[PDB]
Amino acid sequence: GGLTCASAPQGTLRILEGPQQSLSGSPLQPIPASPPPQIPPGLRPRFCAFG
Amino acid sequence: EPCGLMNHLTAVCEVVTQFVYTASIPALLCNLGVTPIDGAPHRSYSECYPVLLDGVMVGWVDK
Repeated sequence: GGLTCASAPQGTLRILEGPQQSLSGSPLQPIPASPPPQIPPGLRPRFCAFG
Repeated sequence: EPCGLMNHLTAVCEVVTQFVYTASIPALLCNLGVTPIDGAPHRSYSECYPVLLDGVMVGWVDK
Protein backbone atom coordinates (compact mmCIF):
# COMPACT_ATOMS: atom_id res chain seq x y z
CA GLY A 1 0.00 0.00 0.00
CA GLY A 2 2.77 2.46 -0.81
CA LEU A 3 0.57 4.16 -3.45
CA THR A 4 3.27 5.07 -5.92
CA CYS A 5 2.70 7.25 -8.95
CA ALA A 6 1.96 5.12 -12.01
CA SER A 7 2.57 6.05 -15.63
CA ALA A 8 0.54 8.27 -17.93
CA PRO A 9 -2.51 6.64 -19.55
CA GLN A 10 -2.59 5.64 -23.20
CA GLY A 11 -6.03 6.97 -24.10
CA THR A 12 -9.67 7.41 -23.11
CA LEU A 13 -12.77 5.29 -23.45
CA ARG A 14 -16.04 7.16 -23.03
CA ILE A 15 -19.35 5.33 -22.64
CA LEU A 16 -22.60 7.14 -23.35
CA GLU A 17 -26.03 6.22 -24.65
CA GLY A 18 -26.72 6.53 -28.35
CA PRO A 19 -30.08 7.68 -29.67
CA GLN A 20 -32.22 5.53 -31.93
CA GLN A 21 -32.87 6.97 -35.39
CA SER A 22 -34.88 4.18 -36.99
CA LEU A 23 -37.93 6.41 -36.50
CA SER A 24 -36.60 9.77 -37.69
CA GLY A 25 -35.16 10.16 -41.15
CA SER A 26 -38.59 8.99 -42.33
CA PRO A 27 -40.70 11.04 -44.75
CA LEU A 28 -42.13 14.03 -42.91
CA GLN A 29 -45.69 13.97 -41.57
CA PRO A 30 -47.00 17.54 -41.76
CA ILE A 31 -50.40 18.79 -40.66
CA PRO A 32 -52.84 18.48 -43.60
CA ALA A 33 -53.87 21.71 -45.28
CA SER A 34 -57.38 22.94 -44.63
CA PRO A 35 -59.47 22.93 -47.82
CA PRO A 36 -60.09 26.15 -49.72
CA PRO A 37 -63.67 27.39 -49.41
CA GLN A 38 -65.89 25.67 -51.95
CA ILE A 39 -69.31 26.90 -53.04
CA PRO A 40 -72.15 24.96 -51.41
CA PRO A 41 -74.26 22.78 -53.69
CA GLY A 42 -77.92 23.51 -54.09
CA LEU A 43 -77.71 27.30 -54.29
CA ARG A 44 -80.74 28.62 -56.15
CA PRO A 45 -82.24 32.04 -56.83
CA ARG A 46 -84.60 32.46 -53.91
CA PHE A 47 -85.42 36.12 -54.53
CA CYS A 48 -87.70 36.85 -57.46
CA ALA A 49 -88.36 40.46 -58.38
CA PHE A 50 -91.69 41.95 -57.37
CA GLY A 51 -94.39 42.17 -59.97
CA GLU B 1 -47.76 57.12 -26.99
CA PRO B 2 -48.10 53.39 -26.09
CA CYS B 3 -47.68 52.18 -29.68
CA GLY B 4 -45.16 49.38 -29.74
CA LEU B 5 -44.84 49.28 -25.96
CA MET B 6 -48.21 47.80 -24.99
CA ASN B 7 -48.05 44.53 -26.90
CA HIS B 8 -50.43 41.59 -26.84
CA LEU B 9 -49.86 37.87 -26.98
CA THR B 10 -50.91 35.83 -29.94
CA ALA B 11 -53.79 33.42 -29.53
CA VAL B 12 -51.53 30.38 -29.42
CA CYS B 13 -48.89 31.90 -27.14
CA GLU B 14 -48.88 31.04 -23.47
CA VAL B 15 -46.77 31.74 -20.41
CA VAL B 16 -45.02 28.88 -18.64
CA THR B 17 -46.48 28.78 -15.13
CA GLN B 18 -45.80 25.20 -14.06
CA PHE B 19 -42.90 24.42 -11.74
CA VAL B 20 -41.06 21.08 -11.81
CA TYR B 21 -38.12 19.34 -10.18
CA THR B 22 -35.06 19.34 -12.43
CA ALA B 23 -32.88 17.14 -10.24
CA SER B 24 -32.75 14.34 -12.82
CA ILE B 25 -31.83 16.45 -15.85
CA PRO B 26 -28.04 17.00 -15.24
CA ALA B 27 -27.48 13.27 -14.70
CA LEU B 28 -29.47 12.70 -17.89
CA LEU B 29 -27.19 15.14 -19.72
CA CYS B 30 -24.12 13.38 -18.37
CA ASN B 31 -25.56 10.08 -19.60
CA LEU B 32 -25.42 11.81 -22.96
CA GLY B 33 -22.11 13.30 -24.03
CA VAL B 34 -22.08 16.25 -21.61
CA THR B 35 -18.92 16.00 -19.53
CA PRO B 36 -19.17 17.25 -15.94
CA ILE B 37 -17.74 20.64 -15.20
CA ASP B 38 -14.95 19.21 -13.06
CA GLY B 39 -13.96 16.42 -15.41
CA ALA B 40 -11.78 16.83 -18.46
CA PRO B 41 -13.83 17.42 -21.62
CA HIS B 42 -11.69 14.98 -23.69
CA ARG B 43 -11.20 17.66 -26.37
CA SER B 44 -10.12 21.28 -26.51
CA TYR B 45 -12.53 23.70 -24.86
CA SER B 46 -12.23 25.81 -28.00
CA GLU B 47 -14.04 22.91 -29.71
CA CYS B 48 -16.75 22.64 -27.06
CA TYR B 49 -19.99 24.24 -25.91
CA PRO B 50 -20.89 25.46 -22.43
CA VAL B 51 -24.04 23.77 -21.14
CA LEU B 52 -26.50 25.73 -19.00
CA LEU B 53 -29.49 24.21 -17.24
CA ASP B 54 -31.53 27.10 -15.79
CA GLY B 55 -28.59 29.29 -14.93
CA VAL B 56 -26.52 26.37 -13.65
CA MET B 57 -23.47 25.63 -15.74
CA VAL B 58 -23.65 21.85 -16.06
CA GLY B 59 -20.64 21.09 -18.22
CA TRP B 60 -19.10 20.89 -21.70
CA VAL B 61 -20.04 19.04 -24.90
CA ASP B 62 -17.83 17.88 -27.74
CA LYS B 63 -19.13 19.87 -30.70
